[PDB]
Amino acid sequence: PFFDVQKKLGVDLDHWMTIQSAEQPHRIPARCHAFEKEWIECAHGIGSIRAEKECKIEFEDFRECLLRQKTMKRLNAIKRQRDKLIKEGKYTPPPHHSG
Amino acid sequence: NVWAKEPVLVASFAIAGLAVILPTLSPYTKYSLMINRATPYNYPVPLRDDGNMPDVPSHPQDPQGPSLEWLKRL
Amino acid sequence: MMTYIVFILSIIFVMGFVGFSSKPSPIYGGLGLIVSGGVGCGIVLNFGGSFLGLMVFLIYLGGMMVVFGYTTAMATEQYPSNKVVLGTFITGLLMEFLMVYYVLKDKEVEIVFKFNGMGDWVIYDTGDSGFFSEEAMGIAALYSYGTWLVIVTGWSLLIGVVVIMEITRGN
Amino acid sequence: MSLVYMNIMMAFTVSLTGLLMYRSHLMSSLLCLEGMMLSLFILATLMILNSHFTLASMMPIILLVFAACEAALGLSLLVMVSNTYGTDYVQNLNLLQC
Amino acid sequence: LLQAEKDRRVLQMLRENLEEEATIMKDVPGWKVGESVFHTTRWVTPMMGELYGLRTGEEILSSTYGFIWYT
Amino acid sequence: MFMINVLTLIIPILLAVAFLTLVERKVLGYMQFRKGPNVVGPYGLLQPIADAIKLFIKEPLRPATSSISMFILAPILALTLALTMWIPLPMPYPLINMNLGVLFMLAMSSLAVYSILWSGWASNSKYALIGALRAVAQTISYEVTLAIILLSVLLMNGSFTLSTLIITQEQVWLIFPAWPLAMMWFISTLAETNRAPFDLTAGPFALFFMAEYANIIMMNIFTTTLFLGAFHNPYMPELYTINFTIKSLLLSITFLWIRASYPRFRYDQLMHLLWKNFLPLTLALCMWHVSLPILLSSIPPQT
Amino acid sequence: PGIVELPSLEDLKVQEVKVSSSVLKAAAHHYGAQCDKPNKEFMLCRWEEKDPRRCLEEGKLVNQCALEFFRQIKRHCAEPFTEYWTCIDYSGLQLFRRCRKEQAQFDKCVLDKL
Amino acid sequence: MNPIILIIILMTVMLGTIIVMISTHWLLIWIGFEMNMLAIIPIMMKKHNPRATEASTKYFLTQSTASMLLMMAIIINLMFSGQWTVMKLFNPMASMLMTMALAMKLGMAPFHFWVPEVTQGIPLSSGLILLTWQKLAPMSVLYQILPSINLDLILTLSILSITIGGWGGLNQTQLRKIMAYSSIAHMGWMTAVLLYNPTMTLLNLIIYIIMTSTMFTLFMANSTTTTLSLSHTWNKAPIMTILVLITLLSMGGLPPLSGFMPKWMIIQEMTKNDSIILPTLMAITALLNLYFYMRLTYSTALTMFPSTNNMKMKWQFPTTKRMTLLPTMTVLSTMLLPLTPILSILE
Amino acid sequence: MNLMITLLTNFTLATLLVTIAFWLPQPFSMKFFLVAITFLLFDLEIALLLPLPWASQTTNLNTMLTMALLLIFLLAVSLAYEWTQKGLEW
Amino acid sequence: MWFEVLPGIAVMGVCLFIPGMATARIHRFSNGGREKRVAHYSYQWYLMERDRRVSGVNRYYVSKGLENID
Repeated sequence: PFFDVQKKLGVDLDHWMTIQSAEQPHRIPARCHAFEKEWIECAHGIGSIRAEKECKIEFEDFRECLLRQKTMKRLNAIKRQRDKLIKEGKYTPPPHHSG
Repeated sequence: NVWAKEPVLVASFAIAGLAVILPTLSPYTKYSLMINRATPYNYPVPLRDDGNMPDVPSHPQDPQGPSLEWLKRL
Repeated sequence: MMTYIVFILSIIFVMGFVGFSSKPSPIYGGLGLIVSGGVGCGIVLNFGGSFLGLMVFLIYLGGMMVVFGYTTAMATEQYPSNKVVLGTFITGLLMEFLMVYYVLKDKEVEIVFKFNGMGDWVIYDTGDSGFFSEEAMGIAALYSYGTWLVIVTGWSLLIGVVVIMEITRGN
Repeated sequence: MSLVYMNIMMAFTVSLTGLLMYRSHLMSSLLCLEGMMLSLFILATLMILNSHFTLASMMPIILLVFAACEAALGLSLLVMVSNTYGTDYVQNLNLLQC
Repeated sequence: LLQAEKDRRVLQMLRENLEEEATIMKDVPGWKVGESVFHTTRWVTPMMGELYGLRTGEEILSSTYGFIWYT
Repeated sequence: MFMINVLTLIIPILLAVAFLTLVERKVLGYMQFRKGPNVVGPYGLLQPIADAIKLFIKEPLRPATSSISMFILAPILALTLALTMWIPLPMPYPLINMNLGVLFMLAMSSLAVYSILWSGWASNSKYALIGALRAVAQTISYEVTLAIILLSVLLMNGSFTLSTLIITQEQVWLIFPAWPLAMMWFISTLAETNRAPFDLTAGPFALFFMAEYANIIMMNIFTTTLFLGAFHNPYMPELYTINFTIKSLLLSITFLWIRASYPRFRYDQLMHLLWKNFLPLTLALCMWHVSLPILLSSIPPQT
Repeated sequence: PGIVELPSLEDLKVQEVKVSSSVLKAAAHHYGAQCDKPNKEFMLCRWEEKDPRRCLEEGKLVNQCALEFFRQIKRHCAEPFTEYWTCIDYSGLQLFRRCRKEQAQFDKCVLDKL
Repeated sequence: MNPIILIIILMTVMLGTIIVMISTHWLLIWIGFEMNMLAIIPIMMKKHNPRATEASTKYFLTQSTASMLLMMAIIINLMFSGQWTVMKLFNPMASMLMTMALAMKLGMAPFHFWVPEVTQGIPLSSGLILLTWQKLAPMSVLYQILPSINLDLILTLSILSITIGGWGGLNQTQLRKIMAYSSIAHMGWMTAVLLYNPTMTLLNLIIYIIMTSTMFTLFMANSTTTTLSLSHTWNKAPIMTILVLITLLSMGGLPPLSGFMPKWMIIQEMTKNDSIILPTLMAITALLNLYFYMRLTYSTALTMFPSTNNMKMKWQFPTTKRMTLLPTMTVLSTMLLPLTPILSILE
Repeated sequence: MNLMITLLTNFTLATLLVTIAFWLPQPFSMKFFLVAITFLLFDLEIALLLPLPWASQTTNLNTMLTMALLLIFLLAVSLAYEWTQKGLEW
Repeated sequence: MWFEVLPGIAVMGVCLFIPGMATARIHRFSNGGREKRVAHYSYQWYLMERDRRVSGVNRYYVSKGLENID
C-alpha cells in the first residue's frame, strides 16, 4: 500500500525533487515552464480519468514542447525539399547570408 | 591518559568536537547568511508600479530599498 | 571534423559495447568498457557536460574498472581467436552498419518509434544568460534541499561496507 | 526527437543482450551490466541537459554512484565464488539443481 | 540592453527565416506557412533549428558548439 | 597557431626530462661525494642525449608477450597521459581555461594506475604480476588522500577555475592557512610519483621512464601553482614565469633531496601508516576546513 | 493549427547600437544611473507578457535611450573614457578592479564636469 | 555474525522496504529495492557452506539485473512525458519493461528459475525473511502503477505462474522447494486481480504472509529437510502433527478453514466482470496444487512411517526451542473464517 | 574538438615515437582484494563528498554544515569499524 | 662542487621555462595584443558572440569602442 505520513507529519521532505516549476535554488525556469503550469492547473481537481479525456489538447502541447517531435518533422521535410530543389537547380539559394 | 595511547585519534576527536561546537558561539554566521543571500543570480524582476506604496524605489540611486553597506566597509 | 561528431562518437560507443559484449577474456572486456566510457565521456561533454562527464571518468574509469581488472588479475586465469566471439562481433557490426545505413539514406528508422533521422545540432540553447553552468548549481543543491537523498545514499554505502566485511569474513 | 536517443537506446539493447547471453566468464556479464549502467547515465543526462531540467539534475551522478556500489557488491561476490572454487566459470555451478 | 538586442536578433531570424520558408515551400500541398506545431497561443522559446536552420554549417557550428569546446 | 601552442608545450618535455635525469644524477652525486657526469662534454647534457639515443639504438626486448597489441597499448597510454596532463596548468596563461581542472588531474592519475596495471598483467609470469599488483595497491591507496586534501585546500577558494587560485594567492601564500594539509599532500605526491622512500621492488623502459619523470614535473608544477608563488601583473608574464620556474625548481630539488637519504618502507607499514594515520587526520582537517569558513565570515566568491 | 503573427520589417529597423562589448561593459553603471529609468517599462512588459513581438516599441525606446546616452558621453568629457575602456579591454574577462585609478579619473571627469 | 550486526541488517531491510512503501520518487523506489538486496545478501550465507554461496550468487545476479531493467523502464518514462511522480505511466513499452522487472523481483513463471535454487541451500530463517519481504516489496509498487498496464502482461504471468507452481511441485520432497513452488502459485493468485480490485491482492498478501510464517515456524520448531524427518516429528510430539494438518489444509484452502477466504473473494470480484472461464481455470489449478500438500499430510500425521530409536533418547528432553510467535499466528491464520467483512479493514 | 585536436596530436606523436623506436633496430589472497574494495567504497563516498565546494553559496548554511559533517562522520564510522574489526591486519 | 651540477639543472629549467612563455606570446599575438577570452559560462559566450557579431570583421578582438555611438 501507499501511505501518507508524507502529508501527515507536515514535513514535505520529498515534494521538491518532484516536478519542474517548484522553486529552483536560483529562481530560473525550465524550458517548458508555462506549459506545465497550465497543464497542472488543467488537471488538478480532477479524478485522473477526465484528465485522460479532457486535458488532452494541453497535454499534447506540453509533450510537443518537451520532445519537439513533429516540429522537427516539419523542419526535416523543409530540409529534404530544399535539398531536392537545389539538386534541381531552381533559384541558386539566396536563403544564406545574402541575396 | 589516552594522550599517550592513541594520540592522533584523540587530536582528531578534539578538532572534531570543536568543529561541531564552534558554530554555536560565532558572531559571524548571520554575516555569512547575509552575504550569501545578498548575491543575485537571476534578474531582479520589476513589478507593476504602485498602489501608492512607500517602498520599491523608482530610481536605483534611491536608498529607500534594502541595500548593502557592510560589504564596502569590510 | 564536422557537424555529426556526436553521432560518430555514438557509433564508436556502440561498437565498444559490441566489442566487449562478444564475451572476450575479461581483461579485453575491461579494455572495451574503458574505451566505451571514454567515448561516452566524449558524447556527454559534447552536450556539455561541464561536470558530470568528467565526474563519471573518475568513478568508472577511475575506480571501477581498476577493481574489475584487479579481480581479473587475481581470480581468473584464462591461459591460452574463437569462432563464436568474433562471429558475434561481425554480426553486431553488421547490425550497426544496417541501422546507420538506413538512417543515412532514408527518412527514419523505427524499432517501434519514429527516430527523426539527422544529426543533432537540434535542440540546444538559444544563447541564454547561463552564467553558472546550470549543472554546477543543480549539483550545488543536495545540501539545502537534499535532506533525505544524501542521507539514504550514505547510509546505503555504510551498509555496503558492513555487508562486504561480513561476506568476506565478518568480523 | 533528438536523433541520438535512438542510437543510445539501440546501445542499451546491445548491452542488455550482452548481459543476457554470455558464454564463459561472469566478469564479462558484470562488465556489460556496467555498460548498461553507463548507457542509462548518458541517455538520461542528455535528456536533462536538453530539457534544461535544472532543479533535479541529480539523477546522472546519483544513479551512477548507486549502481557503482552495486558493481562493487558484484565484484565481492565474484571474488568469493572464485575463492571457494578454482575458476569463476558459469559452469562448475551446476550443483544445487532446480 | 543585451536582452533587448537578443530579442530583436531572434525575432529578426524568425522573420527572415519564415520569409525564406514562404519562398521555398510553395510546391508541397498543405503547408500553412508559419504554424507552430503547438496548440497554445504562447511564444515558445525556439529550438536552435528554427533560429539557426539552413545556415549551412559554419555559423551554426560556431554558435551552438562554440562555448562547449572553446577553451 | 594552436598546433604551434601544443608543440611549444610538448617539445620541451623531452629537454626537461633528460635534463632532469642529469640533474638528479648530479645532485645525488653531490649529496654523495661524487662529481660527474662531466667527462662527456662540459658537465654532461650530451650525456642524457647520448644515453637516450643509446637506449633507442639498443635492440628491444624480444616477445615473450601476450596480446602484442595490449603490450604496446599500455605504454602508449602512459606517455599520452604524460603529454595530455600539462594542458590546464596555469603558468600565467594556461593552454585551456576550464571550468574545472583538478578533477581532471585526479582522473588522469587514475589512468596512470591503469597504465601500471595493464603493464603488470601483460608483462610476464606470476611473480612480476604479484609485484605489480602490490604496486597498483600502494598507488591506489593514496588517491583517496590526495583528492581529499586537494578538495580541502580549494575549499578556501571555492572555485575550480585555478585562475581564481592564482588570484587568491596574491596576499599570502596558501602554505600559511594550511601547512599540515599541504605537508600531507606533498607526501601524497611522493606516493603518486612512486619513488623512494616507497618501494617498487618491463619495456619500453625509456617510455615508462618518461612517464615517471613527466609525472614528477607535473606534480611539482601543480604544487607550485597550488600552495605558493606570487602575484602576476598583466602585460608582463616573464616576471611570474621566472618566479614560478625558480620555486618549482627549488621544490623539485627538495623532492629529490628528500629521496636521497631515506630507506624504503615496509609494505604493511606503508598501508598501516597511510590508513591509520593519514586518514583520520585528513578527515579532521576536512571537517575543520568545512566548519571554519562558515565561522570566519569568509566563503569564497564562487561566481 | 494556428499561425504565428510576426511583426513586419518596418518595425524591425531601429538604429542598432553597433558598439563593442568591453566599452559597453565599462559604460554600464552610469548608464544605469542616468538612463535605464524608462526601460523597466520594457522589463515589466517582458515579465507580464512572455511575448516579444509585442514589447518591441519599448525595445526601440531602450535602444534610442542607450544611443542618446552614448551620444551625450561622446560629445562631452571624457575622451580619456576611450583610454579607460582600452585599459580594461585586454585584461581577459573584464574585472572592474583592474584599471581602478583611471576609473577614478573618469568618475572625477564626469562628476566635476557633468 | 554479531547480534548487533543482525539487528542492524534487520533495520536496513525494514528501512529499504519502508522506503519502497513511503516514497513518491522513482529513484527512491530503486534505492529501496537495491538496499533490500544488499541487506538480504548476508542473511543468506549465514553458515559458510558452498550451497548458500551459490544460492546467493544466483540471487544477486537475477536481483541486480531486475533492478537495472527497472531503472531502464524509469528512464524510458522520462524519455517520454517526464516527471518523478509515481502515477500512470506514459508508455506501453515502459510499463511492459517495468512489470517484467517486478516479475523478476518477485516470483513469476518465466522468471522463477532462481526461487527453488535460492531456497534449497539456505537455512530456514533466511528463506522466511526473503519470502516475506521479497514478496511484500513489489506489491506496493504494482498497487501504485496499476492504471497504465496492458492487462495481458499481468494476466499471462498470473495464469502461467499458477500453473507452473502447480505442475512443478509434484516432484520434490525438499520442503524448501515445496514452499517455493507454493510461493509461485500464490504470487500468481495475488498478482491476478491487480487490475480489478487490489484490496483482494493486499488481503491475499496478508493471509499468505501469515500462513508462510506459520509453516516456516513449524519447520523451525524441529529442523527438517524431508518428510521422513516429519515422521520422526510425529513420533516425538503429537501437537506438531495436528498443527501440520491444520496449516497444510489451510494452505490447501478448504471452506471450513481460513485459507479458502482469499480464493473465494477473488472469484467473487473477478466474476462480477465477464470473466468466468478464467476463474474456473484458476480454481482447477488451485485444486491441483493441493495434492502435494495432501501427500505431505499423508506422510506426516495420518499414516505413520517407521521410526528410529534415539527418539527414545529424545523423550527425556522436553522441547526447548523458542518460537518467535507460533500460536497467535496459527489461530490468526486458520480460524479467521467468520471474519470475512474484515475485508474492508484494508482500504 | 580543440582538446580533441590536442589529444590527436599527442596520440599521433606518441605512436610515431613507438613505431620509429620499433622499425629502427631490426594463486591469490583475500588481503589483496580487501584493499581494492575499500578503495572502491571510500572512493564512491569521495564522489558523494566532492560537490561540496560547489554548494557552499546558498541560503541554507547550517543544514549544509550538518549534512557535510554527517557525510564525513559516516565515512569515519566506516573507517573506524573496519579499523577496529580486524579489516586491515596482517 | 655543485657548481658542476647547476649547468644541468639550469639547462633543464630553461627547457621548462620556454613553453608557457612562448604560449603566452602566441596568445598575445593571435589577438593583436589582447588576451584570449576565457569561456566557462553561457553568459560569457553569448557576450562574446554578440561582440564578434557587432565587430563587422566577425572577430572578437577589435573591440569597437565608442566610435559607433551616433
